[PDB]
Amino acid sequence: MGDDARIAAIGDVDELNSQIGVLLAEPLPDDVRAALSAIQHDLFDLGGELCIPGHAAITEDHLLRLALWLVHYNGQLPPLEEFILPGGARGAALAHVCRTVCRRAERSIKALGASEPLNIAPAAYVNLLSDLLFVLARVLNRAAGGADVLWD
Amino acid sequence: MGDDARIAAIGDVDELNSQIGVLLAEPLPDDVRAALSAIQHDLFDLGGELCIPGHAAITEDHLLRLALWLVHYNGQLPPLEEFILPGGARGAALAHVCRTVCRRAERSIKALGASEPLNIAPAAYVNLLSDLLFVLARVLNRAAGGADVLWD
Amino acid sequence: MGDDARIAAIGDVDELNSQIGVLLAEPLPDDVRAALSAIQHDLFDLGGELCIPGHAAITEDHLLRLALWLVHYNGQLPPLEEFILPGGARGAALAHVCRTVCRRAERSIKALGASEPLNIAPAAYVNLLSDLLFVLARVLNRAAGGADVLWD
Amino acid sequence: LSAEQSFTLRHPHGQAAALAFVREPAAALAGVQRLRGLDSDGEQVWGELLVRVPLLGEVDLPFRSEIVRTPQGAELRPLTLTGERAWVAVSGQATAAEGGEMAFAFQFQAHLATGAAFEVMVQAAAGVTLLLVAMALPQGLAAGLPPA
Amino acid sequence: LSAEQSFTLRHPHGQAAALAFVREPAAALAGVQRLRGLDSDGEQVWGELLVRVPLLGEVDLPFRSEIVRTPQGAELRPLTLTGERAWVAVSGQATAAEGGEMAFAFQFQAHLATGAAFEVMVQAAAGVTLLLVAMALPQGLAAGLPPA
Amino acid sequence: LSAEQSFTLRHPHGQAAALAFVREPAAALAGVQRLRGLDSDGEQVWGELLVRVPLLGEVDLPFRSEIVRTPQGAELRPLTLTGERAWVAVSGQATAAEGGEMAFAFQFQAHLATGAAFEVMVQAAAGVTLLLVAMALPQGLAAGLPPA
Repeated sequence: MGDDARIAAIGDVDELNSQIGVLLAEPLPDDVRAALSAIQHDLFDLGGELCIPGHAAITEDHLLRLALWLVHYNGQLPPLEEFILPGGARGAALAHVCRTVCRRAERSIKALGASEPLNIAPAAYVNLLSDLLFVLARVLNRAAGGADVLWD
Repeated sequence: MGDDARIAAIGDVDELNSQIGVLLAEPLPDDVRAALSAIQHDLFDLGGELCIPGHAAITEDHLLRLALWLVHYNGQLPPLEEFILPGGARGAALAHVCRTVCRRAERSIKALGASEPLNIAPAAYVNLLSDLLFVLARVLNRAAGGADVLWD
Repeated sequence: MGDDARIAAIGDVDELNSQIGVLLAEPLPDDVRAALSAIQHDLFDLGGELCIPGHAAITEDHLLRLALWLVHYNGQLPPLEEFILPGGARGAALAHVCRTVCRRAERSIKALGASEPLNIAPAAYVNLLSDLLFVLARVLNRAAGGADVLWD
Repeated sequence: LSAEQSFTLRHPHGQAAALAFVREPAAALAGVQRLRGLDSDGEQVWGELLVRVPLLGEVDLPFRSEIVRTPQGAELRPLTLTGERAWVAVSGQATAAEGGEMAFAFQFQAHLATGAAFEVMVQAAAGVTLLLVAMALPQGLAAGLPPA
Repeated sequence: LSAEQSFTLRHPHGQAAALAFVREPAAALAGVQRLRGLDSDGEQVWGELLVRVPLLGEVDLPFRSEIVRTPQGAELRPLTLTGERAWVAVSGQATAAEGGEMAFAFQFQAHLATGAAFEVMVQAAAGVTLLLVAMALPQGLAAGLPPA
Repeated sequence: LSAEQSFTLRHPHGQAAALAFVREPAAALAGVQRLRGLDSDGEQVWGELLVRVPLLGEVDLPFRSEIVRTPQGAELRPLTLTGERAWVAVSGQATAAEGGEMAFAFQFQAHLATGAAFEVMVQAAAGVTLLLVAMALPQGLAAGLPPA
């Protein structure tokens, strides 16, 4: 029960972290690269918290940093004019894949918290991360001299 | 219950759409690019149908277009001589990844329809899409001057 | 029941095999390429075993070959000095993604074996494969003239 | 500067009890975290959320909401506070159905008082505060429920 | 993050009255501005200073000080508060002499909780808060004095 | 030269039965595969794992472990065997909890006796042996359980 709920959440966080590793193999703005690399460390710690009982690693400071990046990068982009389709420059497309895998991990983390006592920080972290990856995708399309893919 | 069944299906369609975005970042035959881009819009609408109750978006016209692309691209390829292994040119390999993620989304859509009233169009759409992505992979290997990877 | 347990395991093995196809589209050491290509055939056979009742395909010989590759590549790398973060050269990053998808397939295979009679070879195969993909990631970072990404 | 949360929970004692539970704040919010200084006179509910920023530390943003009794449960409807300092609007709706099935929806809005680099620290911090309280609500509401 | 103020004032009713005035906070601080929520139990005095920053608006920093009765008057000696949020240490010394001549000295220290651009807004704001209260003290202390 | 496995299983007959099951090897290991010649006198358990190499074929590596009864279940603690031939240390811990929930953890270590190219065949083969037995344990332990 818990192993499936717990082992699955750990695996999805791992998968997400690996997808971010693929994104990091692409050319990126120095600031974006710094944020993503730091996030990888956060995810490593997050996985450890999900695994070990009585052990916590994600704090308000982690959440605050994500909130800061969201405000920052968003204030560096023009307002959203229409629904966006995942895609664009390769970097942006990968960021969107990371976004969807992060949401997948969030679902597993939420499921885990429903069957076992878990702090709220982990789900709050990936909730913010999904939003940030969406924002970073837009930043990467921008940085590539291109634009977001719009829908009908 | 429904949220897990429904939220999960929506997420997998989103993940699939994102993987297609990655494929679209690769060099492609103009016709293939046009089909894939249109499919992204279809998937956006499909996700909306899965999400909103009483709302439908996928019609026979969508299915017919997929059927048309299948017949078209298949009649543009030589007959299958043996089981194929996913791989080849990078484009073809990515198409195969899209194929498997599409099948994953189909499983989630089928699960959703089992616990909630849902039109048949969504699963029929991704059923066809999985087959089309397989075909497009072969087209991309062909277009790359290469050939499909065969098994023992 | 079995279809979900069985169809899901087959799909994850397929997804893993497809991710390996993406890795094979990258530049690789000839030896690494040979191992990965052979593994694709193994995974095709593995999927067939999971699908057909009364049919087996994975043997001790398959496990032995993986054990051999693990010993080989590991004795070709320096000892692990610290926890590694998935990433580095693009090839290494993709290998890590393959690693996590392989672990995902292992979870599904384990679930399947819990609800239906299944030989132990399939799970033992992917258990070893996950470890090998981790090792190959390190080999690829090495071959790229780079190093593994370390954590705090 | 907004956060939303919605969820369902079953009251172990059935419908009448679920109606009573959602209609009395002291019951429904007994185990709710991240709402400091929570109090009520039966007519309104009030308290504060904490936004942590550097150097100032924990900055308290008050809220005050009207309790509205409805046929299937109750709502909180936010009152407007002054612009002299940042505040929060806390809204919520709750229904109790057959068998004690309860549905909740909560909405939070931070209202800032009216330099560019600094605004970034305050917006991010306030956003984190809103999400922390919103994300913990299901846990908090569940903590107020007694055993069958 | 510090502010100081010193000054002299004559109590119109002479020495005994000046001693009594400086030894009772409710008398000495009756007309003092910029110390919100001022209160005392005779042993300690407490309240808060307001630091105004954008978006959060007025952020209250508490202080609490021990009242110490001395041979020529009284002092306030600050108590340490927690690091969870910014606070203030309020110190003061007062003497009453022949003829009702009173001398006062007050010291304030803001203690911040432990991004570079933002720190600049908080330090500047807290500095302004400390100076405003310090600079107004003579006026405030004088407002508490009765006529001859 | 090490392999580890951990997993949980529910005993259909509840706690007392789960305790009895984990404390008696002949019960717990009845359906366990890849442990050839398994036997016990109630005090210790012993058997052999098979390492397959070319030309020699199946080479048997013995193990022998002490059975230790604990308050929540039982353990196997490995005994040291001679260095004349390769052997295996088999360790395990099992607990039974409320409702018959059982937790297992097993650890295996191959101890080799003390040419470079050949060492590669033996290490790889022994590694495969350890993993095969470890990976099949959940299946084996589950096969020993009766129906409700």
